[PDB]
Amino acid sequence: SGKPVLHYFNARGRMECIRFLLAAAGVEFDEKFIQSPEDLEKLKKDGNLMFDQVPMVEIDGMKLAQTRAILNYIATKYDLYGKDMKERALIDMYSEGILDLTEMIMQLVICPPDQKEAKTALAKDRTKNRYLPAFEKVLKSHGQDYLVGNKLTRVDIHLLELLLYVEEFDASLLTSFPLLKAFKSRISSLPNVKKFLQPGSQRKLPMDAKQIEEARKIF
Amino acid sequence: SGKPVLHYFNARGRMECIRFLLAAAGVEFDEKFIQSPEDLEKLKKDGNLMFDQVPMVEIDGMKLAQTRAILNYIATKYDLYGKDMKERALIDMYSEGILDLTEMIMQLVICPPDQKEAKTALAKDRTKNRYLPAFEKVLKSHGQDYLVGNKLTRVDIHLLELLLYVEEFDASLLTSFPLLKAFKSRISSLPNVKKFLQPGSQRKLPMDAKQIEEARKIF
Ligand SMILES: N[C@@H](CCC(=O)N[C@@H](CS(=O)(=O)O)C(=O)NCC(=O)O)C(=O)O
Ligand SMILES: N[C@@H](CCC(=O)N[C@@H](CS(=O)(=O)O)C(=O)NCC(=O)O)C(=O)O
Repeated sequence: SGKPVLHYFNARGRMECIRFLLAAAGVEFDEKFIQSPEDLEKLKKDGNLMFDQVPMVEIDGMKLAQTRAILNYIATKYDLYGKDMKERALIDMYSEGILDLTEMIMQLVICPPDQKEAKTALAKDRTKNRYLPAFEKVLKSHGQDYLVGNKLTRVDIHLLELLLYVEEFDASLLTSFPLLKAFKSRISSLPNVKKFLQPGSQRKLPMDAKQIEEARKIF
Repeated sequence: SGKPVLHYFNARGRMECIRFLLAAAGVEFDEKFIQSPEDLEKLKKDGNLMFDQVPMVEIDGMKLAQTRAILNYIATKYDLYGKDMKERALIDMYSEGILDLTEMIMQLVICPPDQKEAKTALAKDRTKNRYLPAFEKVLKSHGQDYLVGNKLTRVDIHLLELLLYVEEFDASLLTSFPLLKAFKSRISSLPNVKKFLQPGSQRKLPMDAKQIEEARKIF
């Protein structure tokens, strides 16, 4: 089989979603954490990062970089990419909006302190008046347990991850989304997911303060 | 067949790549240009933008939003997405780095004037010391006319588009990349592409000044 090698900083960043996807597929993986600028330079020196950047996953003989390229690949091979040409349109259109808000939130602990409060208000607004209603809409439309195809797919995992971050951001934002709430429980309960959520796994912690400082050396 | 409907501002923005892809596939499309905040509000009011945003293409009965979702869909249906599960890894990993630099350049005519010169220097550096060598590497590795699978795919089109923007940015940056140069000629010469490049097509003009101002009302 071969255990994929993920290269990244000891942080969620962009690799987090990849970690989540792999674990959900029940595929064990090895990681090499970039801990020093040296590590990174050495990494680049090897000529294995197509654009001198990470994420980069060694898998099936490829040195696949680019978050979406990696995820996309993993999704197909582990049948987490739906049944056909239209389901993926849905999955695709559902994952990107999920990526959007994710970044939106990320920014919060990265922006000029002078403007945090305002960005946060926007993020909350967006979260509850744009994103959540959208996904909730999707669930309410078919009443089935999975977002697409009534079969587990990558967005289900992606949605879970986002919901977990929204819960870390402002938990009250999720209290008016029943099906989403229920969804979170369901997906979280999946054996693979549960294991990953259990402490002692490759899931990385949220950043800020402690992590903000460590970023101020390499990330 | 049905002619897809693309909703967007009268600008390249994020839809440009979609326009390029469609034309390359020889698929005619209709567009409804967002010309007034009203237009946009009305557009949103209809409840057809999953996240209240555009790009959004009506196609095959879907109101598909999300740039990458749309492109991805178009690529598969018009067989511009390679032969298999590994070629797309390549295509994927090649399109995103192409999207990266694109945005990088975009920023130039959007950043605080105080810092343009510096960002531009970085963009030029990146262009010629990171991106171009990468794609050039890909071409030099197999000597065939297409980047992947020796068959025309979406990245070929995406690469062309980027090269055209790099040519608009700083043409001298392309003079040390033979195969890229040749590639540009080849792809540009493709009947579908040529037509699109010919004036009087749906290809949008670059922004700034004239366009900067018009953005200051809606975009
Ligand atoms: N589009 C890339 C972005 C990757 C990226 O920006 N990588 C950064 C690090 S981080 O922002 O993700 O932390 C990097 O490797 N930068 C190092 C370099 O470019 O030399 C992706 O999604 O994979
Ligand atoms: N991730 C989306 C981004 C789309 C986006 O940001 N759309 C903006 C307009 S633009 O930045 O592309 O010009 C929008 O519709 N904003 C209106 C709104 O959000 O209400 C995509 O790639 O499709």
